[PDB]
Amino acid sequence: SMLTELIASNRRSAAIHAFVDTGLSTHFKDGIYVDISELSRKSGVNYARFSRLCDFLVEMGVLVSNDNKFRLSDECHVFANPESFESFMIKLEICSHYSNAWLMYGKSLFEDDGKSAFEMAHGRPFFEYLDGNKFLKSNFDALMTRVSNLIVEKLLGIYDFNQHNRILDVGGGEGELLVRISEKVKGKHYAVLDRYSELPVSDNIDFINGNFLNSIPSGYDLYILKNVLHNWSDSDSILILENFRKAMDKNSSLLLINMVKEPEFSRSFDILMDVLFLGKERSFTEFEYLANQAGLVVQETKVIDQSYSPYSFIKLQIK
Amino acid sequence: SMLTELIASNRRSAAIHAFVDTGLSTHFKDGIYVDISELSRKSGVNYARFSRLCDFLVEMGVLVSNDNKFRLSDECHVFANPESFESFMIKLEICSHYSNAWLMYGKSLFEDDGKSAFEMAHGRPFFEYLDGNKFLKSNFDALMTRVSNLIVEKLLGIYDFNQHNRILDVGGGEGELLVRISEKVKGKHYAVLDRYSELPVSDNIDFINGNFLNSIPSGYDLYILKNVLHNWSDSDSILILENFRKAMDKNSSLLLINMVKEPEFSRSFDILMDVLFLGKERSFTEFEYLANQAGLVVQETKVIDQSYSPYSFIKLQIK
Ligand SMILES: C[S@@+](CC[C@H](N)C(=O)[O-])C[C@H]1O[C@@H](n2cnc3c(N)ncnc32)[C@H](O)[C@@H]1O
Ligand SMILES: C[S@@+](CC[C@H](N)C(=O)[O-])C[C@H]1O[C@@H](n2cnc3c(N)ncnc32)[C@H](O)[C@@H]1O
Ligand SMILES: N[C@@H](Cc1c[nH]c2ccccc12)C(=O)O
Ligand SMILES: N[C@@H](Cc1c[nH]c2ccccc12)C(=O)O
Repeated sequence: SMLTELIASNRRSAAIHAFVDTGLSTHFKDGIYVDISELSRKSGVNYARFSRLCDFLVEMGVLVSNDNKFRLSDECHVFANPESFESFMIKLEICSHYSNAWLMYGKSLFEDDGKSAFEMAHGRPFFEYLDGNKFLKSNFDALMTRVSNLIVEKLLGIYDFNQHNRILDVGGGEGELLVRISEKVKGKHYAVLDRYSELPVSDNIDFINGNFLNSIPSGYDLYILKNVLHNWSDSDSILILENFRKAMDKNSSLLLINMVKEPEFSRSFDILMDVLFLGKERSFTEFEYLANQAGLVVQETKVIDQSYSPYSFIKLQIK
Repeated sequence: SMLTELIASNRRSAAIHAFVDTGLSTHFKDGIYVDISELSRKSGVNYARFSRLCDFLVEMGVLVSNDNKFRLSDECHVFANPESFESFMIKLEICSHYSNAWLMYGKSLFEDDGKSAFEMAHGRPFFEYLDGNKFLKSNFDALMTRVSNLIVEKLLGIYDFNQHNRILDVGGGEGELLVRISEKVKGKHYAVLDRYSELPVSDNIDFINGNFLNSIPSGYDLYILKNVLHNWSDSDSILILENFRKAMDKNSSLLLINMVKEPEFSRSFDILMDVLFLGKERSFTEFEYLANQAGLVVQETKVIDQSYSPYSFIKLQIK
């Protein structure tokens, strides 16, 4: 049935997870065909029961069946690499923490005390909780690192980075975006601001233990705020963009990079942001209103298309 | 993307759950259009955040948008009734117990000690665990009751129940199948065998605390075994069908009713049975092999089509 298989959408995600989180997917490297009997003999996985999983994976378009054997489909080759963006996504998407956060979502919709479904389940807000959970931080930081590495080429092409001298990435995670830009744009001072208990070390990168709710450091002519604002309310978004204006002179520029609400794409991400952060996706026109209210003006607007989502590149300067 | 939204299949199930498990869905009774503002004022649910859920529900085909208002779609009217089969399915499908069972699935595929993913997560096999968990038993028993009520009309039509006098439903749950057949087929002795700590009471129904692994009671000319065999291994399936042969004379008949492996339908159910029970779905030809090995013969075979799954009606008699 249409409705019964919709109610059983969860089974698709769980099947994928069982395949990759075990590391069975890593046996399907370079698009080669795997004999399940030989894999069972090699890995010690149960032939009969794993064969039934492989049949369900073929139905979902993840595996391709031929000569009583299975290979990963062309689009799903990424699952063969455990450090692929898709591999991290599935390990994070379906974990006890996310599931338990989703299970409070219903109850969260009736509370007005600004407590996220995640916080109701786990006792602290997302980032605060990740400070005490290694599994959850590494996989989150690793995921954001991978999506960062993927977008670099498309940024460097559309915008002139050569013009600036002092660049700060605000909430830049492990700093991967700048470390990639530092390789293709040379002889410039690079700084990454994020919440650190222990500073990341790197060759000529300036890692700052900071708080963008309190203040942004002045003395940079380029600022970047990538995939941050969707983790925050409209009010706290204006607070961060205000803290930018206070730190910037008329020469200085801010690159607001973020996933954007395109009507033709799915709202599933918008709901996850509500569950994890009490966040939300926003249209370009909504991002501008927050900037205008904070006293920043839009100089240049570019839409970037990525595998998983469309992005909004917005060049901001003080009014 | 095709792969990223596949990895995020879980979000569809969770969104549905948040809508129904809260009982918000019950405000969409008789296909009427709901004003989210009025619902927020009435129920106390957050307008902004619930409106974003309603937009995602429209995308999934659960809600229909008109005049800045939402009604349940025709196929999803069932969600308005909290005692509908679909409402119970979603409450059971996505719960901590099922999610935690799914999270052991990967690790379960490497163990050979006959421990289900559910058992690895929860410490006992499914039915054994339900003895100590009210939430999980009621919702399970209620779900099986509803699917029982739905199939009655189609059974009574295809098979002559009027010919028999003493009928036993083996593993009949709350007994709902026979209680419905007792209303349309009259003046016959009705017995229901299942695992009971406290016997269900009912007007002229004979509830037996039994164990179909040990033995079936003799002295019945009709036996029914509906939706049981998919919760068990091939070996334990033969044991149950053997226990039938031992209890039956040449006059006696067994109705093996069960969901069947049709190649054109999804394998998601087959994987859930592996996770919950170390069970599996089987083709008619596979069900016959288990019966033939147990020393039973097929007299009459009927395929029944139901909303959620195709069924296999198999009339068995001793060889
Ligand atoms: C959605 S992630 C984006 C990371 C990075 N832009 C990327 O895409 O690789 C948001 C980041 O903001 C950081 N963050 C959260 N609260 C912060 C705060 N108050 N001050 C500074 N950084 C914060 C988190 O640690 C996280 O690395
Ligand atoms: C999948 S449910 C089917 C219930 C019922 N046929 C229906 O569809 O409404 C299987 C039933 O078998 C029962 N059961 C499990 N193990 C049993 C055993 N050893 N002896 C008897 N009944 C058992 C369970 O309690 C459960 O009610
Ligand atoms: N990164 C995934 C979704 C996701 C999972 N966990 C997250 C945490 C933060 C932001 C996004 C996510 C996507 O692109 O769809
Ligand atoms: N009854 C649901 C699936 C389901 C959920 N929990 C179960 C327990 C036992 C058997 C089936 C189920 C269906 O028809 O798809």
